[PDB]
Amino acid sequence: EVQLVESGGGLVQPGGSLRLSCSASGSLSTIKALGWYRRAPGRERELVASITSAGETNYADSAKGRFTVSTDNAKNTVDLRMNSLKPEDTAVYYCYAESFVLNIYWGQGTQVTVSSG
Amino acid sequence: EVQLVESGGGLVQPGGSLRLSCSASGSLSTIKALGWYRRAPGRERELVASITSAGETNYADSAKGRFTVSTDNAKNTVDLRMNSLKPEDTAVYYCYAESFVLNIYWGQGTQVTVSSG
Amino acid sequence: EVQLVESGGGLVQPGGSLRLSCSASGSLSTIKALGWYRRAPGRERELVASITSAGETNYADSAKGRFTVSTDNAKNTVDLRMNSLKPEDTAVYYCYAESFVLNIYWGQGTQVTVSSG
Amino acid sequence: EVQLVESGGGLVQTGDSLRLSCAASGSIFGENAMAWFRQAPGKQRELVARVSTGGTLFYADFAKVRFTISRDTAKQTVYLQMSSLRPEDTAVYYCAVAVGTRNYWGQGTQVTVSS
Amino acid sequence: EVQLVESGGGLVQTGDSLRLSCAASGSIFGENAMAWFRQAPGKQRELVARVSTGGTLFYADFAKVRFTISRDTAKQTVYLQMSSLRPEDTAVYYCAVAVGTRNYWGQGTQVTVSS
Amino acid sequence: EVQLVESGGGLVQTGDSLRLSCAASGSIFGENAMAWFRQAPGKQRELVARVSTGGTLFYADFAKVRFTISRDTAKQTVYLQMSSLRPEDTAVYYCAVAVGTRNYWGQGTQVTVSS
Amino acid sequence: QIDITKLQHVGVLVNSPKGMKISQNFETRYLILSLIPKIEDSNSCGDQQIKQYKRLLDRLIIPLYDGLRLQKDVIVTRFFGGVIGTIALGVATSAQITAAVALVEAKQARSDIEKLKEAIRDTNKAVQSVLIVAIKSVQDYVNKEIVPCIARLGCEACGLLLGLALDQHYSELTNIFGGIKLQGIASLYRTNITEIFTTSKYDIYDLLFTESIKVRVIDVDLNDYSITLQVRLPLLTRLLNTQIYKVDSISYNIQNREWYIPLPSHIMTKGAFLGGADVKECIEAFSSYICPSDPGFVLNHEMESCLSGNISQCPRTTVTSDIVPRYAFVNGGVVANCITTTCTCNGIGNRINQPPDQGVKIITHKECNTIGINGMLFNTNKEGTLPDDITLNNSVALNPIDISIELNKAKSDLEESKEWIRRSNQKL
Amino acid sequence: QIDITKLQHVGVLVNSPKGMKISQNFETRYLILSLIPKIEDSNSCGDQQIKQYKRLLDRLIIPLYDGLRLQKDVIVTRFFGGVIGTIALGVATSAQITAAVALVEAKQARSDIEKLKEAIRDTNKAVQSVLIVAIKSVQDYVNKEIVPCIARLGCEACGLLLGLALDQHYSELTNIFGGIKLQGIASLYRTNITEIFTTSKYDIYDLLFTESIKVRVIDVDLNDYSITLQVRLPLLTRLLNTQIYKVDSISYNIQNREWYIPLPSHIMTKGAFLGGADVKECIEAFSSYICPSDPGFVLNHEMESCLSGNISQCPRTTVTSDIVPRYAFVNGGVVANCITTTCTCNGIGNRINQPPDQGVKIITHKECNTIGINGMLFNTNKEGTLPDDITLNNSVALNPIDISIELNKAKSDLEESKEWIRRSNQKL
Amino acid sequence: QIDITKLQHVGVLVNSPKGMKISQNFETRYLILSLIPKIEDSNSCGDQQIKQYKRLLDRLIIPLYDGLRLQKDVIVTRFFGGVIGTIALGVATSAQITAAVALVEAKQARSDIEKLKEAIRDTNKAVQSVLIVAIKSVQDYVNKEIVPCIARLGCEACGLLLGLALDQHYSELTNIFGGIKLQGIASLYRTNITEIFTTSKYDIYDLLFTESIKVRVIDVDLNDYSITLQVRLPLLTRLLNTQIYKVDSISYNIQNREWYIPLPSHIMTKGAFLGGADVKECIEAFSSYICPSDPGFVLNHEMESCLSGNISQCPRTTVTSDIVPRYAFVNGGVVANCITTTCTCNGIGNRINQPPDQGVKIITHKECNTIGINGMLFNTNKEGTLPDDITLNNSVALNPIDISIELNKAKSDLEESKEWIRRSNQKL
Repeated sequence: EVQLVESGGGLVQPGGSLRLSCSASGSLSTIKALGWYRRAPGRERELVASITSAGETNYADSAKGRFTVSTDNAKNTVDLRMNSLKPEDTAVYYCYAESFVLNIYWGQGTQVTVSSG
Repeated sequence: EVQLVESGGGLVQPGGSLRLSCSASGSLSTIKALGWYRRAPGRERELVASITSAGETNYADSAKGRFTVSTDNAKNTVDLRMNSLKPEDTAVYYCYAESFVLNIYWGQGTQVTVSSG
Repeated sequence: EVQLVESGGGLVQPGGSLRLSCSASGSLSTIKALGWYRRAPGRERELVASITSAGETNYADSAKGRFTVSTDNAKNTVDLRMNSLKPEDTAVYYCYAESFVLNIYWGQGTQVTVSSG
Repeated sequence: EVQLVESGGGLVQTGDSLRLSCAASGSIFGENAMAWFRQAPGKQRELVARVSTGGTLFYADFAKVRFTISRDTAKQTVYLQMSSLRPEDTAVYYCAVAVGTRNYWGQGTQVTVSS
Repeated sequence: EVQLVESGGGLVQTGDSLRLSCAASGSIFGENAMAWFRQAPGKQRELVARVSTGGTLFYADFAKVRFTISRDTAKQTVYLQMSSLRPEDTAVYYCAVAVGTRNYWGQGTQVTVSS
Repeated sequence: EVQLVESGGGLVQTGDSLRLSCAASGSIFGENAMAWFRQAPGKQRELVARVSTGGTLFYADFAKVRFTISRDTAKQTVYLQMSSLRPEDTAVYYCAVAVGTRNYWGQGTQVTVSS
Repeated sequence: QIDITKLQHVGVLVNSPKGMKISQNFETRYLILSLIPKIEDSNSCGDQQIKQYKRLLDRLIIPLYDGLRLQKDVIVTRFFGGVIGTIALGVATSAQITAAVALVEAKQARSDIEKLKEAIRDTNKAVQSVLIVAIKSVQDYVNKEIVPCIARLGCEACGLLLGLALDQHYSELTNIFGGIKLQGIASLYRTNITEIFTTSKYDIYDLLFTESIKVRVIDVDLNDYSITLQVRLPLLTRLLNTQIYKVDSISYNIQNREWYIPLPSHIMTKGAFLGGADVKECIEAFSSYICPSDPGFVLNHEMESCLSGNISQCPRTTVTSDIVPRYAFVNGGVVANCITTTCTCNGIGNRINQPPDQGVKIITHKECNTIGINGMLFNTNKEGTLPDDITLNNSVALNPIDISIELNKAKSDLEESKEWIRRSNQKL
Repeated sequence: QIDITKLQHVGVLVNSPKGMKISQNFETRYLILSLIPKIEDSNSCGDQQIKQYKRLLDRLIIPLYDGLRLQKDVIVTRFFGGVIGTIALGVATSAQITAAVALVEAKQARSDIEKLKEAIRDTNKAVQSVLIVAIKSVQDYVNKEIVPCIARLGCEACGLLLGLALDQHYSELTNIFGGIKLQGIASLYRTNITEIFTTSKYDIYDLLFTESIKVRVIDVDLNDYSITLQVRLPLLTRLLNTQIYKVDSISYNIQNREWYIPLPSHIMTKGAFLGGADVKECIEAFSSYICPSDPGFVLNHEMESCLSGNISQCPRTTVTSDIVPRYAFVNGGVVANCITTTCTCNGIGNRINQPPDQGVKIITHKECNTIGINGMLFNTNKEGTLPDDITLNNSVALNPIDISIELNKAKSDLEESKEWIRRSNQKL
Repeated sequence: QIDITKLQHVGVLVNSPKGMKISQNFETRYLILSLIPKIEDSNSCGDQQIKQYKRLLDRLIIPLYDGLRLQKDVIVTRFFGGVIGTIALGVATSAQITAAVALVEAKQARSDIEKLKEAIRDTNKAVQSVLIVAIKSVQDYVNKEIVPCIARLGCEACGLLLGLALDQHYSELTNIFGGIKLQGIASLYRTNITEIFTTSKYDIYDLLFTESIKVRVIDVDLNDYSITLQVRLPLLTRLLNTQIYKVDSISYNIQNREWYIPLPSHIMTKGAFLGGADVKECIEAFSSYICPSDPGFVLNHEMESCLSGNISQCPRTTVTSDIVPRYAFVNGGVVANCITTTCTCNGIGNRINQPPDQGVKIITHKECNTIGINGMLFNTNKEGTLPDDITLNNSVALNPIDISIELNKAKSDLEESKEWIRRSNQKL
């Protein structure tokens, strides 16, 4: 079992920046990757970003060269930096942990909304 | 299910002739062959004649060159012409329908008797 | 079923001789071999001697060239001749019958004790 | 589908010889197993001789030396030359050909060893 | 682990010709299956041509004669020479290489058949 | 059924050499697997060397270079030449021969490396 | 057709023959199973258990109904030879075409079933027929026990008993319905085939075969909670001039090695045909085998010639396990490999020696009155009916690795031959 | 990727494609089964049956506990990338390393389970959750029937009924626990997966696959008589550019012989990959196959080239049984070996002749309005979409004996070649 | 006998050895099962259910009796070495001769059984012995529950309960009797082997093996409704100098291809013998395997030489599936194909490179303190005990089609060689 606590969501003006954090606790030595997923109203969840224990990082098609993700092993935190947001980026973001045996764990979820402008 | 109704049985003098008819009703498009079978007192049923949808006809050893069989597709009838009867030909005749999946259907059966003379 | 009755056990002075007999009764035509087994206080049963229907005879490591076994087919008896006994030979001896299908039968067992001297 | 025809039977005197023949036509091609059976009136049918696919000959106890069997693949014909006949050989002889798992029987010729 | 790079796309006039290329480097060795796919904007991805392990060529209905595919095992390079282009060929072309049961996709080059 | 006889043991001085031999007679024929085991007094039995069916030699850690094993198929004889003996080699040596799945053991000769 | 005598010399033993009975045709009868019993009690007792029981049946009836409804259709919709229907799009093998034609033949039957079920809804008979036969799941137990209990015990007392009885039936239904063979349904309803269908003294082997034929579900009714199956009753006919033989191979000695002739478990002779038989799907009676179709299959020409008496062609393989027998009784005598097996004549006092060039020893009552195998003395049968240097060169391997290793050797020899050819062409 | 059109000429038929759904990840939830029910009756009724029932459960609980306790251990005991543990002595394959890592991941869960069980001991709910779900064996039956019986009947009357109810449950437990699949537990407790776990309308195929995944026992408690299992719920994802095709081979004619192309039952195309698929472990839905991992495997180069349209490379083998079909419907038409099968065009009155050099006859609605197979007249489909001398030289045998006999012939020819070389070297 | 160290370099891993315990002899004891219970009630209650129960047992007792009576007989009917009997006509393999001799040995026992059954008819004990042991189907349940119910409830009330109890027993009987293993009977009667037979602390593995030995029905009585079986209790003996080893093959790299050495799952060493073991029929204990007979079988000479340290002879095959492992822990270290598997030393920050000419990388605690497989960091074991250009030329194929395709190539090369010979003879 890996418990995930998310923070940093809310409302932001278009073109602004936001920082989302996810704290993990448990047998993290067994977790292969940590990342973030997104669900939009009317569609299933899709991958946003993920970072492995070796620092290898991949992004979605819409997040390539636009977003970044980082980790801090000492204070056991997962941070997502959101920059150059667009009106279509309003959604609910989740942080996830993937085990070497393909087990996946999800957080409580936080809603991110962007003003129309 | 194919329902078969037989007719034409009874008593006949030796050396005479008889005509047996069998009417079929049902999913006859699935029936592969139509023919007649015979049971004698004290023995199992044996084949007498059969005619396929292509008109190919076969007879028993005792019926070869002695009996004939015919069909009428329009009025959906099966006819058996009995000629040159012998005192040993007295028995019970049945009409049968054989399906492409080897299902067999039998009629009510009619008794044919020949006088000793 | 083969019933085995043993006799000839008891107390004997060291360096003496003893004769043990075992009578068999049953479908002995199916028994492959007849012999004797030994159990000592604090250890499992071990083979002592066995003789086959062909007279082929084998002995244990401690019984080689020291003991002998014999049979009488007419009076249906199994005899064990014990000679040059040692203080370590005190134990319980059993006679056994082994079938061609590997079935084994045991007798009631007789205790053989030797004086310390 | 395969038509089997056999010829060479009929009346024969005791001690004479005959050569039965049987040919196959149709979809039969290549080497095939051929056999000759016999059935006396009022008796069960028995095998006389057989030619396997690879040409290995087989003969029954009554045909060990008196009869000989041969196969002609180019003509799909099986021959049975009865060198020495006896009165008890009087029976119906049936030709049999096997194409794969299917066995085809011919209209058996009749042989009567008269005396 | 295996890196796939493809080059030779871009703008091209109607009726001209192009020669797409795709090379593989890394743990890939020996004969391997290579294929070229295509996906028009707003349309499902389709296969153009494929070279099997043993060199047997395959072509789609639109590539039967207009396109040709070749493989260079020594260089682990697959070529697709588009001899006659039409305006509807405007799409993204993706290189695919299969090493055993693993399939690797490259970053698809874009070809626009201008007019 | 197969009788195994071994010879060549006995007392030997430290640093000398010996050549144990073991022959098989009876229904044994052709190439067969032969092995030599050892069992010190008050110790479990261990393998010295083995000759597989195809002639592949095998040696234990203590026999890597000091001992050599050979097979003579024509005589069904297995030899074990102990080139350099040490006082701890004093033990009973047992010959083993395998014919198919059946394993036959011989009456082990005793070797004492005196000093 | 088979030279039984010569095969003994190579260790191939042919057992007593048996004929063959084949299912040339089948009678088709429909069986309707009504899973909900009728409780005749006017006080409506047991209704609560029946309601709960209905909820439990849904776990089986719904999966079956969904599977039937979503099954692919290969034929889409008179005269003695009219068109059956139109070929549906897709790919349909001969088995699917045959199975679909069978379902088309049941179209008229289904129209009749829909009318009969109305009478089955209110009847209280355990087995009823109008042939089409209908059986109620527990109606017999209800009428004989649960119906008279209400008059003596309270509704509550035996109401719980009805619950446990229905629960047991569900455990049995899910065992068979969770293909389907008529034996399963016969066991589920504890009723004999002769009691279900009144149609025709036949041997136990014939009934066992009838209970072995598969049954197919033609329809499922979610409202009446009933399932109907099509039962095929075979018309067995003896296939004349057809024989099935059992082949047993014993160990054969070649230069102190043990070899055996690999052959099928059963071989068949049908006129001019000789080949193996797949009796694994058939029933073995006292005098014949009952099969749904001809089990024969074509054998390799070397095996067919081997069985035809040319024992020099018989394939041989090394014996690698104790499964292969080393001795067997044949026609009152003993046939054994007397090299690895101790054979004794007229007593254990003397062992018969088998020369290394002889592979199998044949011992007959004309020579030894008593034969002893590993000390098992046996008396020979006086009514039993049991010098050629045979050599077998067709050595074969039963595993792909051995063939691959031998093939690699052949390829290496081919390379050496090609090199020698290159050398000869270059020097000459 | 596959030349479906050309394969028909060699008798290879490719069915309608289906995509693939693969279980890339799994949700992990723990299920606690409490085998001893709680009888709320204040008169302590049923206690005697429960005591006897406990004695019977030991025959299952003790073997499971002993097997778990004596199971070998391959890893012996934070940060996002810390060391999982220390390699234990022995040999451990990748499967055992993966399974052991899964048990390590459950270490934290086990510490939670030990606290939850205390509340399960005194609760009387049939299904309770605190996710971790707990189910009592017969609590629902006890509360709805055995609890109200005590108030109406005597303790003795329905005490025996509780005994039989528990006895039935034991017979079911020993059936599943005597690997374990979630379907077994779901059937044992007669409860749906959606009723057990409140987590996520999904198709019946997805639930059937979830019930097919195996469950592993993490611990057994001998004091509370409870067993806990780890249930994995799959997250299905559609693997883009992945297709699974079904391959059906019909009889092919070569000089009046019957041959067929041996191919896997299912073949897969994934981008540039082409090969067989082991769908035997997968679930087949209406539009996709649900698999736990990629079922693809590499095929022989001759089969891969055969499926790529080079039909001259297709392996062929003699037909030795009636299992191989001789006719099949394809895209509204009929594809059959019209030499051994009677093919009729526009009625039975005329048979279409197939030349001996042609192996398979393709009949389309553009030629024959009605096609008759063995007299089975069928109407062609107007919406269906169904002169080259192809020769196949890659003859192959499916049994080791045939290959061995052919290999012996090749070895004999090699010996003759070597002898001729020796003669040439000696004479020249 | 096995060079465990060298095999690691080719990916062949040998696990920890285990001895072998073989059943050299068996004790024979007869078990009589009486299916009809005795209801001691003087009011004759339950007689109606027993009558119905008898009718249901006939569906099992009659098939068994018919099968036994119609079984073929191979021996037809003292001294320590007298003739067992006369050889019956037919063919009887060694297995049938052995089984028949066992039935002859039971002739004297059958005469005793016929007298004991008379006392079993009127006894009311659940388990009784006079060794010969007899067990009544439900006598324990009847005495403890159904007998005291008559004194409290009415005969009708618990009469129905007896019916359901007997019905449950029938469902279990038909499950086991509908070969037979002692575990089935032990489970059916819910009684331990130590409780049935008072003959001799033995390990659970020994009892599990005893429950695995098959039991044979010696006779069936249609009047007393009883079935008797012969139970064999094994005398296990440790076979000295016998070892069974488990062999695990990992992927081996050759020029970026993946190969593996195909070997049996288990291999055995017995003195001079080395070969595979068929442990599938045996029981695996903590320190030994319990087998009914020697499971050894002869291996191919190339595999026997491969296991003897001549790793150049090891057969190799291409890896065509993910079943074959790519990494495994060995003696505290990691052995893996570090080309297709990412191997990291002292952390993920650096990957160890494996040269293309090296097939397997061996990582020991003396080099890397921590080893990471696909990111799974593991701590090496300090107590673990884990430069040659080895080339393997014995390439082998595991499927008949690949061998046939290669054999066709060899035949074509043979034809070319023969043609070149003909050309050389004609020109020269």
